[PDB]
Amino acid sequence: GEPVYADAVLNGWLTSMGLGVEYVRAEGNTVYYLDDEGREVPVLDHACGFGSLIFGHNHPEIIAHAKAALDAGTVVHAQLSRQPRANQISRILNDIMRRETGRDDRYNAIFANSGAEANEICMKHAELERQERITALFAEIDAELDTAREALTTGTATLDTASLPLVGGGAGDVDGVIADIHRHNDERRAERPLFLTLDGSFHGKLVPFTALSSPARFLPADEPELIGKIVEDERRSVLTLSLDKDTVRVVERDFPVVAAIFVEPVRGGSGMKTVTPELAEELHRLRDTLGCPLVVDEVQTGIGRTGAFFGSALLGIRGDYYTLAKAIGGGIVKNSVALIRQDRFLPAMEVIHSSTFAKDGLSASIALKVLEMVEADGGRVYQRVRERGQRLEAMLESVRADHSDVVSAVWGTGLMLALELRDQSNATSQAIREKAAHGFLGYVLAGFLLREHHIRVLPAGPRSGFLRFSPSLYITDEEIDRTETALRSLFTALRDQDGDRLVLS
Amino acid sequence: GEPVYADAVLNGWLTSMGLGVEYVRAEGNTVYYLDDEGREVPVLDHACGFGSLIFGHNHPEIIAHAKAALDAGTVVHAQLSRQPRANQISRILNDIMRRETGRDDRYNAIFANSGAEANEICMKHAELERQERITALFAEIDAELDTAREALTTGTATLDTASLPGGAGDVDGVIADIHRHNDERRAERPLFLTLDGSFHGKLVGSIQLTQNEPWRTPFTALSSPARFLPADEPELIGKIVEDERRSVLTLSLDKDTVRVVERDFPVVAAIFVEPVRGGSGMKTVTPELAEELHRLRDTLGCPLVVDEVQTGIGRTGAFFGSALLGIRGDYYTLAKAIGGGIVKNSVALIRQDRFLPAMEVHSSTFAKDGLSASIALKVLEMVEADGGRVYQRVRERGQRLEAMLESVRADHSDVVSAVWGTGLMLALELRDQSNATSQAIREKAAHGFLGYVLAGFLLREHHIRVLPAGPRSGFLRFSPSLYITDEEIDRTETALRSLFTALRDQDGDRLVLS
Ligand SMILES: [Cl-]
Ligand SMILES: [Cl-]
Ligand SMILES: [Cl-]
Ligand SMILES: [Cl-]
Repeated sequence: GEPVYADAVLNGWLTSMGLGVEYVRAEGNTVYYLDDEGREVPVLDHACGFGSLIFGHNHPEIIAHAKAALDAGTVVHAQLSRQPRANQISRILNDIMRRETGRDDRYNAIFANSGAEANEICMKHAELERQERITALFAEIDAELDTAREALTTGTATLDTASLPLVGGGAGDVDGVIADIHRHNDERRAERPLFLTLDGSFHGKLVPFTALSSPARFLPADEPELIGKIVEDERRSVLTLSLDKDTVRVVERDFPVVAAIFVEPVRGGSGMKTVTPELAEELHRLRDTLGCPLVVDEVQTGIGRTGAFFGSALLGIRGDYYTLAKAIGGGIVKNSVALIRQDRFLPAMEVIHSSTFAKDGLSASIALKVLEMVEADGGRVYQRVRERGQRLEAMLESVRADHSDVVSAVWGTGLMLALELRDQSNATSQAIREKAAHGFLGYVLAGFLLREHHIRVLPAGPRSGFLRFSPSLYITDEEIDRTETALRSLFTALRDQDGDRLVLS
Repeated sequence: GEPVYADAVLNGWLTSMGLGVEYVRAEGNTVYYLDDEGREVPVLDHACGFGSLIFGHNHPEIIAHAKAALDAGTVVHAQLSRQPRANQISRILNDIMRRETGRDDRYNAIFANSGAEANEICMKHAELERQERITALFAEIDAELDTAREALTTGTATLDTASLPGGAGDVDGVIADIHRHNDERRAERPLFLTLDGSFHGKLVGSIQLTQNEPWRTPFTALSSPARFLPADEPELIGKIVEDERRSVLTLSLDKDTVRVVERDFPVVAAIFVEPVRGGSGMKTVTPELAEELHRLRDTLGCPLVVDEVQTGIGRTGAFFGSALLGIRGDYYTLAKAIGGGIVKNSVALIRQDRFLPAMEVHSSTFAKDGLSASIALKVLEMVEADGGRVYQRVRERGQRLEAMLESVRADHSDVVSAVWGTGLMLALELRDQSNATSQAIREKAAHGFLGYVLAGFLLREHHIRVLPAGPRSGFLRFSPSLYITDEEIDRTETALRSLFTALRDQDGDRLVLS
């Protein structure tokens, strides 16, 4: 019971999973810990900052660039001055998306410190768009009411009394029905925006903390045919008086309820599942139907990792807004960006977002270096990601084939891959069964891989039911062979229900 | 109409304010831009990343440490492994607060990437505490309902007060109505109280990059409800909070009578206070306000969250502004200066006897990174060196800067209303210029841009970088490094006397670019 100042519960839980190690150095695909003699033990890193390290730990070019930037006296803090590097970064991202989608679309960039903050920038801009739509709708309703009033206070038109139940609340005189319409409409306008998201994703603030964020409706990614009815149930109306020749009727007008649709091209939280063509088509339909933006959240993938810069370009997701974070800090610094199609972009938004660290000089310099590296030699790097990915996936598919009793599937694309583990909650071995019941099986399997094979793997998905494989593009054939050996060993032990060997006492 | 990919509105606005410059290099208190010949023009920086650069731009010790850390192959990304530097950083902050407050209290640390994210961690942990309180209250109401039912199906009568839910008066029906009334209260979102806080100011959209409009709250529907308490009028705060009281219902058994009665519900998740309010022009918490917040915290049972992310460690003349001003918080947030002016790091400190350990086990890939952790340990070594000499330096430099600003205020009280702040976190309040005789000045004041126009004059004419704060850019900030020289403070004095003479003379031609 000695004083602790951080991580006592984290460190105790890591120790029980077999993941209580301290890494003291890292280079490429290798992290090192110290044995009891204090020698560096190399460990192969398949987590790689959850796919941030597409160039690996501490890439010599990124390290040399960061030191050159510091040696130049780069202005890190230049808030409310001209920083041309923001526009240079955005120009490159615009050119890359134009090439990958074949669409001549232009995007404004707003920079931030984390994936969640870039996603939050999109929630704010989306809510300013919804408010512009509400303003336009309410101006039109105001004009419709004044035309209807001027006709009902002269010869011009009948107020059709059969229309009055749509307001419901006494009044039968003109000024009274209109007062009740204003009140009904003011209530709808007071309601919080709705965000549409997919089961297995979170987007910054969007998901015991429901009460901290805007309402979200979670849609089933696996059943795009169910999505239509779910969203149809969120329809709401405001009221107006419509003059049709000689007749005023009270009518329903659709209200902008939904501020935005969020989608990740690859859902880490679903075990590295990619958006299907069917789902992409349903989100396109939703976006076209609601008039809200489709926000494509790529902050959790890592630029280039799917085999294209934009996973969305690869999967044909036609977004209005895009977010990036992972890999743009070169595995040393923190940067994120919201890209908002210029024909939707509200100029006000450029001077709304206020963050001290955002758009800093150091991470801007590092981002321009990363974009040079990822674009070098006519896009060879994307070719390498695709070739390394095919090799890694073939190995995982080969392990799945011989171990289908405990591995259900291979998921993902490029160098963003996972194995799905079959449920072990009915396991023979008490120690395995108990860990599976608490949702920790993936963590204990990862512990085995560390202690017996010196391989760093971390789980993904609900109840640690998947193993992530997201190494750098420098992963060697030999490193993939050692991983295969480690997984055959792991899945044999799990097949044989060896709880003594897999779960630490 | 050439294609532009970022900053077209920002850059156009900066140009019109006289602030359209690109700084290409920085060291200490100096940023450099290029003249038309491409030679470096030195500019004195009183903004210093809004007070982040307590050690100035690119401090040689911090730069040398950061390069050594990169050369050593520091593990930046080690998520779900042992990272003892987090515990080492927390231990130092714990020891510093112990020394500055004299209280032997312990705090758990949770790291994030920005001041806003450290503040958000406090909102989350506060809301877990409120839910524990709700659980305990509802357990007690459950037992009170079971006692009341068992007595009303034996020997006791219910009194009239069915009003508070008031139909049939039968046992199962009154209880059903109580469950329903209580389920509604329990569904309500938490309320946050803030003392004109910059955190909730930014969250609701009142505080923006280039303006502060308390009347403009476009994003309230994206966040938990916030009630803004008037920091200037602590005597009004009690009644405002009294009006936020809400009740759940229970059955109270007294001898042979069961009555429906109201019990207090935990409405408020947390109280947020900044020791120095940047957004209100560097105003410090008064003893009277501190006492009112202590009372509120003790009365509500919610944490007092002390947000120091916008101050900068050491800048008030103590490490913790809260220690200096006697604010006894439950949670504390830091960000500015802990990244050494080169990287991004923030920390939430939560009193260990309130701390819910769930809170520390994934929020953010970048959080608790190895590089910013190494740099934070270097900054803490630097700020603590030589028996706290650096806090002594901040206090001495601050006193010199404040005396200069007070002497400018004295001779220019027609256009400068006050000096605010403490240590090297200072501001001048400008009087409103909405009635200015100069049309060019009056128009800029009507758009809330007076402070930015004045800052443009200081850049153009005196090569001094100042940035305004507060509603209608009505304050000028002074937050340089502790290395600011006597001659740099003299040049600033000269620049301000020149500026306020031109404003006195309503010289719109000189102050506002055509
Ligand atoms: Cl280390
Ligand atoms: Cl990165
Ligand atoms: Cl470059
Ligand atoms: Cl900093």
